[PDB]
Amino acid sequence: TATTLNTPVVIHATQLPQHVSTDEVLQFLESFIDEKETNLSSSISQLKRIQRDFKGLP
Amino acid sequence: MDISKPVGSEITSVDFGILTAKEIRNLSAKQITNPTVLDNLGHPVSGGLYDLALGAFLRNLCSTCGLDEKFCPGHQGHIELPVPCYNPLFFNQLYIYLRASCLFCHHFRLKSVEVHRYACKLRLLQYGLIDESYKLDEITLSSTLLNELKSKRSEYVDMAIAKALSDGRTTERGSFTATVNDERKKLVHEFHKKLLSRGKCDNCGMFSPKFRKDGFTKIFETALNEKQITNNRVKGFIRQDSTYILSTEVKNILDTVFRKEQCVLQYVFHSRPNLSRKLVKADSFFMDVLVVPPTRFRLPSKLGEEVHENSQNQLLSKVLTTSLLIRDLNDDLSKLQKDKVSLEDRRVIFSRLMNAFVTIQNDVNAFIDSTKAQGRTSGKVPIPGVKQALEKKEGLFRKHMMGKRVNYAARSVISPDPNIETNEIGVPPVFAVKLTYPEPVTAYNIAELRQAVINGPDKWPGATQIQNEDGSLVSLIGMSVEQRKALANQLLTPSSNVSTHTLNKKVYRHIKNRDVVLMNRQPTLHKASMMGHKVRVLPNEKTLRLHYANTGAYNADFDGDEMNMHF
Amino acid sequence: MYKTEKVDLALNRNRGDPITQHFGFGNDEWPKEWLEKLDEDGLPYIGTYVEEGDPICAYFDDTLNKTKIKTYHSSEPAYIEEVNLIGDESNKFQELQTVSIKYRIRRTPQIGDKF
Amino acid sequence: TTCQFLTKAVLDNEREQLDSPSARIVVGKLNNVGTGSFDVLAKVPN
Amino acid sequence: SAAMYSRFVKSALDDLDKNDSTQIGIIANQVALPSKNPERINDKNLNILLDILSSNINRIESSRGTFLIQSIINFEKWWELPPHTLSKYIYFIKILCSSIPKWWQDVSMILVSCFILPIKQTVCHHDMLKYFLRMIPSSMGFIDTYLAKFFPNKNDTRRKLVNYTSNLLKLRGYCSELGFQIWSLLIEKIISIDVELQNELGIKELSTKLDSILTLVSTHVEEQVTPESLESGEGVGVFNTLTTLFKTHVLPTYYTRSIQYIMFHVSQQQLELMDSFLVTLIDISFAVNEAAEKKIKSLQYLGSYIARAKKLSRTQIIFVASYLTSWLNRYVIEREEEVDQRGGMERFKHFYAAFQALCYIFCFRHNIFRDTDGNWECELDKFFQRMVISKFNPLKFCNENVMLMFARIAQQESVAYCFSIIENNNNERLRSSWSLATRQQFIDLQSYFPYDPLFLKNYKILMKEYYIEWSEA
Amino acid sequence: ARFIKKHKKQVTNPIDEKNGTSNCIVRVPIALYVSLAPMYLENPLQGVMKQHLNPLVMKYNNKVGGVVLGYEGLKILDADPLSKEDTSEKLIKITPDTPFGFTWCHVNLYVWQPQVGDVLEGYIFIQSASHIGLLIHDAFNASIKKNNIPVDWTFVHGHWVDSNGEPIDGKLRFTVRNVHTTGRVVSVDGTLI
Amino acid sequence: DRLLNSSDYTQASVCRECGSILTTQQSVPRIGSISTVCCRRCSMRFEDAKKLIFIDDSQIWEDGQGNKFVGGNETTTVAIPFVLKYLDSELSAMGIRLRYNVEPK
Amino acid sequence: TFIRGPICGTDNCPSRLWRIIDGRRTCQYGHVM
Amino acid sequence: PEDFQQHEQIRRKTLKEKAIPKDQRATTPYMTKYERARILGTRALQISMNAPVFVDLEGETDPLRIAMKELAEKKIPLVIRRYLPDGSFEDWSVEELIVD
Ligand SMILES: [Zn+2]
Ligand SMILES: [Zn+2]
Ligand SMILES: [Zn+2]
Ligand SMILES: [Zn+2]
Repeated sequence: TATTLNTPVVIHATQLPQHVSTDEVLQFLESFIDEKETNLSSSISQLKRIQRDFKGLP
Repeated sequence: MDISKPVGSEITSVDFGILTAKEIRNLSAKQITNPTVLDNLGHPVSGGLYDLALGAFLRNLCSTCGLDEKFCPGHQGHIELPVPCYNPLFFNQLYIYLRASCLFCHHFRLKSVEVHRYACKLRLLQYGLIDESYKLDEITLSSTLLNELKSKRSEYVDMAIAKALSDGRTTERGSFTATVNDERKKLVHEFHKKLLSRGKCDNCGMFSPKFRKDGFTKIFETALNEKQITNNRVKGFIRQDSTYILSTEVKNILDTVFRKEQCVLQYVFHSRPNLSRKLVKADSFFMDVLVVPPTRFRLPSKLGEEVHENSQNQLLSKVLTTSLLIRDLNDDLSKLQKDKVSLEDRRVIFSRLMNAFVTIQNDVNAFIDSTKAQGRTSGKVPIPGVKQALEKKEGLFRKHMMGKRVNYAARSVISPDPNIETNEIGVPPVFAVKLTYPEPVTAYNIAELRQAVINGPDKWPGATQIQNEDGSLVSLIGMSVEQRKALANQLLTPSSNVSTHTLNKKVYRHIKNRDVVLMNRQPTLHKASMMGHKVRVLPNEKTLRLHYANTGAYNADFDGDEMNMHF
Repeated sequence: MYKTEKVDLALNRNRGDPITQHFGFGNDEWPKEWLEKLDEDGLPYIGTYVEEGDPICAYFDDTLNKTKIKTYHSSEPAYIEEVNLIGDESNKFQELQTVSIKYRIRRTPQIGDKF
Repeated sequence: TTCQFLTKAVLDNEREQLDSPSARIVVGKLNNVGTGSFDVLAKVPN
Repeated sequence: SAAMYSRFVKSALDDLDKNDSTQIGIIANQVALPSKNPERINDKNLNILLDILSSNINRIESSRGTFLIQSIINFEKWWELPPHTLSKYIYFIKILCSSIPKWWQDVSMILVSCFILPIKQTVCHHDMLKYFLRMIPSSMGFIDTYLAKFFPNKNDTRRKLVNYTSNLLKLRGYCSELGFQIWSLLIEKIISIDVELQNELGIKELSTKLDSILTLVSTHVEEQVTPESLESGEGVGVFNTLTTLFKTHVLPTYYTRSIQYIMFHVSQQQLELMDSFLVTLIDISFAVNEAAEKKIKSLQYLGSYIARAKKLSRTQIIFVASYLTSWLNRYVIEREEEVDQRGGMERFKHFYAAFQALCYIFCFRHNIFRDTDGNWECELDKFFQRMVISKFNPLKFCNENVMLMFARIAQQESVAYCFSIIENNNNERLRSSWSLATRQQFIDLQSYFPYDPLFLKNYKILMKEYYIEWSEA
Repeated sequence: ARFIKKHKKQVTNPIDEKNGTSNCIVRVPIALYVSLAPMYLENPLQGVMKQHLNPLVMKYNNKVGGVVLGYEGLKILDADPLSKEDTSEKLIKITPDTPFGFTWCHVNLYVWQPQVGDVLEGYIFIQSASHIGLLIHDAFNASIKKNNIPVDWTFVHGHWVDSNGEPIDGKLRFTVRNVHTTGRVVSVDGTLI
Repeated sequence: DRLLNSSDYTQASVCRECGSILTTQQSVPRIGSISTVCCRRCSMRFEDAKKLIFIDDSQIWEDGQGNKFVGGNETTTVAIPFVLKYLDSELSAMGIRLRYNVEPK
Repeated sequence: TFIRGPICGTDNCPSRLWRIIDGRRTCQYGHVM
Repeated sequence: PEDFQQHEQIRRKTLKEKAIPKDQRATTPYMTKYERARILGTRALQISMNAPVFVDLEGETDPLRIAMKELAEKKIPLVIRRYLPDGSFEDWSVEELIVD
């Protein structure tokens, strides 16, 4: 479970969230997936599935 | 305290204030109503003082969090007082404002203009503006002039604070030094003296009946004197456009005065600017509920084999009985019409009510406070109330903060030794084998700590246990040499867990010559009676050995005097 | 040094009450290492070396249906010197409830002793 | 006279700024004297 | 009955829309009973209750419905239900966790805990895990921790342990992404295997335990790793994670007898697996960053491996000799000058460590280093002598028993003559200095050989094809 | 007079074109106060990533009110307020009691934040008489309860059938009723009325 | 160490919002969910909160008795001497409130 | 050293608690909590 | 929310204006006996938990001794923040302070 070693003491948004186009979501997924190549493995796997959908696939 | 459990949040200041009956009711885990504490099978009575909502008790689990007597922090509940009581802490201040009041126009009997002059000064002092508060008094150019005077003093205070904020001299949080605090305290004293110094109200010209007290918090009202009743009806046309007095009457009087005189009170009751913007209410001097502290602060005691009830519970249950009893008086009281109904019962109902109020007020006094309680059965000596527990004997500060009972460490008769260094202390193996530093295991010490763990609890220099990365301890006590050799070979295995990956194991070793302890001989009247010595373990010794060069510092004689060794 | 301790298992009983606890052993299953320190009566053999935690007394408790044991408490080991059976008056009939055990502690003179 | 000074603090709605040695011991804060009179920071490259 | 019960429940649900909640609770309590109590709801009625609840699960997704649901998830030995009824329970659970993912947490926990049960009895549990891992991939988190939580203890029954690993292997084969964490768990059991066996080298217990576990693990790996599986498969994945766990657990702790034979054995499945291991060992034993003790442990591993691993090719061996003499020749050429300078012979731990490994390798495989001519690969005749007479005086600082055996063999082969240097060495001894505070750990480290013979009955037999006993060499 | 009511779902998620769904992917800048372990003293960004950020990926986070997809542009705020935002040497204050640092950081989060009211599309993966189970973006769980499906829709043994008697399949368009976030993984409650 | 470590060192929960160390408790969760740390002062009884927008799931917690609450999730832990808790407790018996200002907010 | 009670706070027992005066409490395999 | 950001920036800015220009520093260029002890202890603590070490250990097993060694070669990556009584401060690097 959560300790000061794996969890931020506090988190705050500094701005209102800005919506992003599909073309942007794709450019971000692209680079984030590349840069990060057990929990992280199974997660980029899921991201890989999402980027697949944003390109229209299965 | 563990260097591998850091804390991110930090307390930076503490604010003093008063619990409102609304807060209490909201936070409460259970309303307590039963004087009886246990049943025939020793279980907590529901709605009683050991009710399990207030925390785990004995075997039982806490009904609020579900935790055991060990991990359950306890939770507070409340008692509902069927009738308002004066908070015994504040009764003197209540007395001052009550006496100062005009029961007719509901301002203080001190002329409004003066009261405003105090409000101006105190407000300036919230910002530390001492010079300005004297300049305020320099302001002068009958009721039309006065409001212009009030007004121009007011615009001076604003201008001064504005100016003070623009340059360096203050923040919106105020400025509070000793010289400021001194000026503030004088003014409040001066103000209170002037409040009580008035007879006739300077504002409406009427006389209010005088109020008198007890040392047991009862308030009497002395009816009006002859000249004064005459004076009062002469002013009768302008207004057209002894006895015990209940705490409820007193509260109503102050409630209104606090509304009217709110401006001044806003600064009398705040040494800093009141950013919170909360009104100053009369309720603050009264209690409609009592907070029942958590069960873990009210446990029974065992005097050897016999078990004794908790004294704070004995006091709280007396509040509880009186409470039920008043809730019954209140029940029969409503079953009047007496639209029919013959008057005199009015006198007897009052008699019973006075009785209830007095004795609950006594029980509260006794707790804050046994002082405020009527001495029992002439003898016995009073039982301490909460006030006396916090203040009793030498007190929490002296008995548990200045000084403490301590845990790791040792004590022994000292013996002289010319053969150790003047900065060492000769430690007997009997100590050396039981005292451990918690040593964190690293590349640089894995050899050493392996050996310690192999050596075990009883061969010096050894070890008594291992702390794992998940904080858990493993005892080396019951163990064979092989089991120990096994644990010694897994001291430095990698992490199989991301959450503890930053930690290493710890070995609770015996201490050695590399080490430093703190030596102490009492009385400790200067710092050299508590110094750091380098450890030197000496075979076959049963006492602490100390070089002569240190007697001076410790004032030690070697006549069977003892020292403490702290690790 | 000699210390005398009084073991009196009539300490709880409410005055001339039925007797729950009697010196001796029950027939339930209990350690057996106990007989190293204690004779058949549940009293310790005279002369026995006794260190912290050892039995100095054994009785059978009725309310527990178990055989229990008063243990030696000093951190300084000792030997049993005298064991006195303090019988009761008020004409016999009453069984053993009170015992005095006198411990003997060796003092070869130590560091810190005063002369 | 603990309860007297406490009563005074409450009626002033005082804030304990926690600067005195006594106050810091009360709340468990590192003392303002001594090796505590400055902060330490690490110079990190890259 | 049949239709009476259909009414009873249908009523209960109406009564639940009204919040009376009694009828349901009566039912729930009836299903919650233990596998033993005769009064627990029987199959036929349960068939009914289930098929009715499945048909409109939304009727139950309420605070009032919680208790009923909890009682069905907690149905004892459900995997033990009769075919037809078992099927209705499964369909219900399927239906439940689909419309309400929240309960998947509760269902899977119980599932994992059933991993202590034999393979034949778990099909339904895996079928369900496979299903919901797919549809709720986010679950992998907490369900992984379950893998931790419910691992049988070392004390617990062997059948429990052997089962709970059999299942984890099965799980691995349909939820790859958990694959590493799994292998990490088994290995970290790892430490218990290290516990079992070295000290002993009850004990009869740990033997057959640790023996049943390893033989399992390795046979599953023999199947998981195969050339077909290596080009297009997850064979690669398994080797990787087993090699990683070797570098992080086996090597350091580095006094294990159970356990390093997993790598000994997988290694020798295919030529490249061997290649990867050798070069991996070489890396660790000569990397500039690593701590000297790590370099010394690797070098022991390296030497033990080359000596023992039967499936090694002449040239892979000569490869290691060629690396060692090469690295050694350089050491002496660049460093001998530092000996008569200030410091001790410990400055050269690493030199002796490597020279040991090479000597050791020569003991077991000297018959190979003679090429067709009868000449020595790597000029071993000329090379050994040079080191033996160097200023490092290896013979004095390396393991005593190996240096002795090397002497014997080397002398026999006209390769080198050390025996006078030895004489001189323990003469100078009776009458080149190293503390001994730290000199012992080295003697300790040089005494351990991670692939000296195994003492576990079965594993031994299994290893024979992959092992060279001293008698063989 | 009192506003805890600043935990009210303000998504707003816009409807799309050329399309009909709501775009719920959003980029939010955050500040976060985190610990830095001593092992990372030479790699502080690496350490902030491995300790704090990586574990946030593909989990719901209560503060950004959605699932965190990932992060860009991590920056440590130097405890030395006098340095240039440029320099690669920074100060991190060390705990009095422990060797751990604590620093503020700025980073950018990409968040999938489906609020109530939004229109999403899911891939049908399961059909009982009790609910329809969908997968949004082939990643997040959705579920339409039996009585959020319109009344004239019927069921068979199984698979659903609509208002006009034809079976439904694959992509389905629904509106967000509630978003459950406290379980192991996020789950969306959707409606068709 | 002596006050610090011997003394009665204790990691304790505070509500960052009301500044109390006496009104926090562990939530009691449904099976499968994880317990969280909540403030009894700063949270509404569930009924009363409905009676005044949609309410998120993470914002509800329950005690052992069974009452549901909305809010009160602004808690952390601070290191205090245990005897502080006793003093604060006694003070609240006397109707007095200590309010600890915690940072970071 | 026995008291049987309090099983063991380690889910690979539960093996069987004796308390030492130092308050570690010790279970046979050798958890000290 | 936008303005708390602003509030923080103001706090942090004024703190630095206390924490001051390098070239306007005015306190002793000598490391104080207090600063030395804490620097040693704290750096020793970090060493005990696998901080990258900037010097050759040469057999040392006491992390305090390792720190002392680092101090001697001026390889301790710590900075002392000295507070003047108004709360403003001067940052001094361990390497730049004269040690004795
Ligand atoms: Zn509790
Ligand atoms: Zn008046
Ligand atoms: Zn709160
Ligand atoms: Zn255990």
